[PDB]
Formats: sequence, structure tokens, C-alpha cells
Amino acid sequence: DDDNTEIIKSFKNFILEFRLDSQFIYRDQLRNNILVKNYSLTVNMEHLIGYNEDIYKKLSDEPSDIIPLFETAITQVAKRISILSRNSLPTFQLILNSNANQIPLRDLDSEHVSKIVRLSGIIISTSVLSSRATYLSIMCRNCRHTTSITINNFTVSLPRSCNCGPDPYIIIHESSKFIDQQFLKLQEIPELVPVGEMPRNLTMTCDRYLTNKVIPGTRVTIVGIYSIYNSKNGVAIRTPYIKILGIQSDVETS
Amino acid sequence: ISQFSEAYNKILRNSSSHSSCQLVIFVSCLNIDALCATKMLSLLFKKQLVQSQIVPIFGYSELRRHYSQLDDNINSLLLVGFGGVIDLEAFLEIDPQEQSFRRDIYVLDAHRPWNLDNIFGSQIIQCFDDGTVDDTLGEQKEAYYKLLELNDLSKRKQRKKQIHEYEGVLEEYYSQGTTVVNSISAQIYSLLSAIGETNLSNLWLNILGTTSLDIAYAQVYNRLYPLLQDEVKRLTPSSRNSVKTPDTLTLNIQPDYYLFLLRHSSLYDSFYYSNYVNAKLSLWNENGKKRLHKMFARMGIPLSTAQETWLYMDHSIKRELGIIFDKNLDRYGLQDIIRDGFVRTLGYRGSISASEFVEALTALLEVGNSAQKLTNLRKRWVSNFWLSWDALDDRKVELLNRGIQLAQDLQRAIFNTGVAILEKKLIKHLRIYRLCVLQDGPDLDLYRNPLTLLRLGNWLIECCAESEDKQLLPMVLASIDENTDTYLVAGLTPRYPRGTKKPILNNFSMAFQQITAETDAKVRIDNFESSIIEIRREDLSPFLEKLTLSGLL
Repeated sequence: DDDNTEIIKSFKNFILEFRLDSQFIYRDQLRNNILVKNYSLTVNMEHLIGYNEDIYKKLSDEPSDIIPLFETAITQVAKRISILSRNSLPTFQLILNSNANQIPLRDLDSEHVSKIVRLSGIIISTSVLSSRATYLSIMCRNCRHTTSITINNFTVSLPRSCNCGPDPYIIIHESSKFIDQQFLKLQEIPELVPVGEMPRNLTMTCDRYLTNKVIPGTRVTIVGIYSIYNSKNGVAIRTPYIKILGIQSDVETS
Repeated sequence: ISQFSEAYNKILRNSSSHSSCQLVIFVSCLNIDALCATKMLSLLFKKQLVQSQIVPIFGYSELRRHYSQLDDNINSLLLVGFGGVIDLEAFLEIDPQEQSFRRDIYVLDAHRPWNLDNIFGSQIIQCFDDGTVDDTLGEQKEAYYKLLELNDLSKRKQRKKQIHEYEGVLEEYYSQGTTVVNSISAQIYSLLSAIGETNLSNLWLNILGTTSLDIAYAQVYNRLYPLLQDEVKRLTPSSRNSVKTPDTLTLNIQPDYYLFLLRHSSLYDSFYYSNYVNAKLSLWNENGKKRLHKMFARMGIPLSTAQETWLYMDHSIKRELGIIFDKNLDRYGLQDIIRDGFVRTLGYRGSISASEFVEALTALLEVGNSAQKLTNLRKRWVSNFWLSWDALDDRKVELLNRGIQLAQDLQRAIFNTGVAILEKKLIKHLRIYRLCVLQDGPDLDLYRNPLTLLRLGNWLIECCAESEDKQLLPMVLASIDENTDTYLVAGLTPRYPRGTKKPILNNFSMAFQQITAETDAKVRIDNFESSIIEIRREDLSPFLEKLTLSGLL
């Protein structure tokens, strides 16, 4: 994966060299974020597209295969800032909020699936937190293979190879690093465009530092990727959800 | 009538002092050219650290309040865009004080013809007539040396016959249309290059200046490109990028478009509001609106992708932006769109088209801000001037965008209302000339400013005539909200469809002065421009009838 090296080098070069005249907005965004122990970063796409058109050309192409190489790309930077040597430092979440063009809820039909979509709606109720996993160790029921699986985002079955089989892998919960998740569910705004019909509600998964960021009932504008999950209820009929990166409430709202 | 460098050394010798200096440069007035000029002028002063007073004058009548009130130690004065038409020697008076007169008022103007009393009989000037109309201009030359100071009965009759002989041809002169020869900025740069400053943002000020007026003609500007492009060739930030780099990082040539706000707005909205295209494609019509979409069907650009902001459109469409237009636009008669333009890139912020910047400043001038009310309003415009002055600065970009979010909105107003007119076919073809009046409309607050009606008037005289046979006929507009029936009425000039044979010399300046000299019914030349005047609804109708006849054209 020299290509991922090529992409991550461009992301480092985007964080370290970026200049708004003359402070480095991101690089200081980083420091001032690790000190308060926020462990997050908010990219402003306009600066991004200003810097290179290219990396935004790919980031609006296949977001879910790229964005995590951006996460690892930035946490590899906080290693050189927040500490120095010659731990532990979670891979930061990035929250990107940008103008673009508002795409109303009714107008989401396929065709933009896995392409970043900014939109606007009133949140109905927030689902109770539950943890997904980030880094979990796994041992085999027989050969006892000790495997540290780095699970990324954005479901993923466990590897069967070190009889043995079919799936002899146990989750060690004593060493496993966990994050959080939310599930907002948002009803589009009553002004537009209900017409004569009840307004649809797309299910959204916030995670890590955006979680509990928003009280249910407050208007917001979400950004996030658009994507689909299975959830047996045929055929095939997969149902739609919006991953959120990252959320920004309306003015102010505090 | 002087060397620019030498007029400069003069304004140098009378300047320095203590408690210096003193000079007040008058920036005037509402014309973006003024800013363009006086900003590079003011930067030039700051270079030698010469103290200055800079005044935002609106009204031509307003200048009298200033010059007559506060002057004490000021031996060297500078003025911009005023006096080319009406002479200030009679208007201010002057009253010669102390040859080698103590105060030198420099008057910079692009307007023609110069006042007769100005250039000859040196008192307050020190004229800026150089070098555009020198000329001769033998018509003003014989106007004085003959006139001044001017068997015996036949010599008296001969003499008087000669006097009227000169007075006739003289009457031909100074009664004429007011038309800008060259942008005052350009000349300030010609003055600036002799001193030796090549500064980049300076040059950008020149580009701004030249491109201030392309909304209205060129006229010479079509040949100003050498005088700019060569200068762009006289410097360069780097031989090759070296992306970006974060500094210098400067202006460059790109295939720019008369298309409106391409870079800071969504593409479809950028055609739909553009001024040149609102004409040829009949966009006020629902039947023509579709023809746009057919354009997009020809380009293969999605409608949804047209609705999206220009920063974020796909890269392929960007690389094909200079091709697809060639492939398609030719077929719609829209082939004149692509200019060779100037674009300054600030890098990581974005880039800005020379023209769009001017759209930002104009946007700033009217928004984003019985005699007491008009004075207070003109005052609000005076304050607003500086809000617009600030946007020129590089170090603050944060408010420049506050201009652009306005520049969009204004069009969304202007276009809208503009269409509100063509639905009712409010155009009166009359006989001698075309004329209109807005009796009612939404949000006349935007239309208070002279320049707003300059742009609406512009999009309308552009819309009515493609051309569009026959006979480009100048247009008239009027609007009223408050200030008790002020009913502002601005003169306009016809637009040729890129094939321009003659300047055509707006005649409303003369036609209005003929009426001020007749019954003068609530006629007010208070606005600095000869084309734009004020009226009352009581006296507007007899004024319109007296406008119809006698027609001077």
C-alpha cells in the first residue's frame, strides 16, 4: 500500500503546511484540542479544496475507504506534537462542516450513495448510547492464536485461519478498546416539503465526540456520508442511514 | 497640461511641512474607479509618509459645504472625478490669492469634454487633461486666444461676425455628451511607473480600475489589454509552480467570463443571473429559461451539479470548463463570453476574478451599510463607503465575502424585479427615444443608490436590446419609496452587441440642463453625475413631456 503512504503524506503536508496568514489554523487546532483532552479535529473543506483540489476529488469519490486513512494520517501527526521521545493516543475523530449545497431530505434517492451529503432537519429522539469496537484482541478456541484486530470505520466478520473451524475466535474484552455511538433519527423540517404527506425520517449514527452533542428537538445541519445497512425485516431491499461527520448545530445553539 | 512626474514634484514641494502637511485628496465619488485610483494614490503617499486627509464626497452640491467650510493651512489640494464637466473656479471662487499661486488643486477626471474655463486661464489647475485629450482639441484652443480680449464700422461688423463665428463652433463644444476616455487609475499608474514603482497589489488596483467600467462599454479598454498584459509580463512571482506557493501566489491570465460570479456562486445561478446572457437567451421568459437547461443538456453537466456551489464541482468539469464552452456556446450565439481576463489567486482562500471583485465592492456600496432625511441617507452612504474601502485591503478578506453574499442577493432582487417589468411590457417606445418608469416595485430601498439603478438600468437596456433590431434607444428609469417623492431618475446609454462602431455620447446631460434652464420643475442635479437627476411626482409628468420635446437627438 504505497498509495496509502502517498495519500497520508499529502494529509500530513496539508496539516503542517496550511497557512491562513499567518497562524496555522489546523496545526494549532490540534494542539489546543489535545490539551483539553478533546482528541478531535475539525477540517474546513473550503481550506481543504483551496489546498489541493485533488484530495477533495478523491474524498468526494470514495469517502469511506479514504477518511480513515485521513484519521490515521492526523493521529500520526499528534504523535509528533503532543508528545516527544528518543501513549496511549487514540486515533482522533475528524469533524468536517462545510457549506456546499444543501440537499433536502426528500431529494435523497440513491445515486449519491457514498458521497458526502450536507442536509437539514429537526432531530426527533436520540437513541441510547452503545459501544462499537475499535481495537480488540482475539484468541482462538484451540490453537489459541493471539490476534490483535484493528477494526476501522466504516459488518466485519472475524478471520477463521491461524479444523480449526468454522469460526474459532473469541473476543477478549479485558483488552479491547471501545468508542461510543448514538443513533439520531431526524424528521425533515415542517416548512418544506411536507405537502400533503407525513415527512420521512432517516436514521443517523453519530459517534465518538459528536455523541450527546445534540438535544432532541433542536434544528441542526448534519454533514456525514450517506450509506446503506441490511437489517433483516427481501429481496434484497437494503435500508438507508446517514453516518455523521461531523455535526454542527444551528446558531448558536450552545 | 503637464508632465505627470513634474506635477508630482510640484505636489511634493508644496506638501512637506509641520504641522504638515496639508492636503485633502477628494475621493469622488461613488465610482469604483475612484477607489481604484485613490487607494494606489494613498499607498504612494504613505510611501513618502506624507500626511493626508481623504474625503468621501457624495453630492456635487455637497462639495461646496466642505471646501467653503474647512480650509486653513492647505496649500496643495487634490480632487478626483469632479470638475471635468462643471468648473469649480466659478463654483468655488477664487478670487485669486497672492502669480505662483499658493494653493494647487489637482483635478483628476475621466470625463469629457473638459470645462472651457478650466484648462485655459490657470488658477486652480494644474489640469489632469493629459494625455487622453490633448489633443487638439483646437476647438477649445481658438475659444480663448480669439475671444480674449477681442471704415471702423465695417471692422466692427467684421469683428462681431468673427466673434459669433467662433461662438458657434464653441457652442458645438462643451455642449456634448459626457463620456469617459480612459480610466483615471490607468493614468495614475502611468504617473506611478515614471517614479518607478512596480508593486503587485498596485497593479491589481489598476486591473480593478480598468475593469470597473466594462459593465458599461470599454470603450478604449478593448485596446487597454496591451497596456495591462504587458505589465503583467513585466513581473512574475515564479517562472513555474512550485504549488502553490502560499506566498506570491499572485494574479495571472485565465479564460474569464462576463458570466456572473462563476467562482463564488453555483453555476446554474451563475448563468441565470448573468447580465449578458439574460439578454440573448430571453431568461425572463419561462419559454427561454428552458433553453438554458438545453445548454446544460448540451454540456452534459447535470442539473443537480449545476445547482451546487462552484468550489465543490467535480474536477473533470473544471478541466473541461474551457473546452465544453467552445464546443457548445458557439451554437447559441453566446460565442462572445470568453475574454482574456485577469485573476489574482490568494491561494488557500480561493481565487477571485477581476470582475467579480468589482461586483463585491459595488455590492458593498448600497448595502451591508425634508433635507435632514436626504442628508442622513447620503451620510449613510458616506459611512458605507469605507466599509467598501476596507474590502480592497488584502489583510482583511473576512468582510470581502460579506460583499459577495450581498452581490448575489442584489441580483436576486434586481433580476426578479427586472422580470416584474417585462411581464407588464412597461417599455414606452415613444418616438424619438425609449423611456420607462417604475411606478411600483418591491424593496425600493435597494434602488435608492445611483449605482443600483446604474446596474438595473444596465441589465434592462441590455435585455431590451440583443440587438434586436432596430435603433438602440437610450433608456430612462424612475423609483420612489420615501423622502417625499424624490423619484430618482438616471440617464442611460445604449448597448451595442460587441460590434462598437461609435461612442454615441449620452445626451441626457444636455437635455436635463435645457429643462433646468426652462421651467426648472423640481429638477435637481444634486447627484454628481450629469446623467442622473431628481424630480417630484407633481412636476415629473410635465418634465417628461418637456423631455419628449424638443428632442436634442
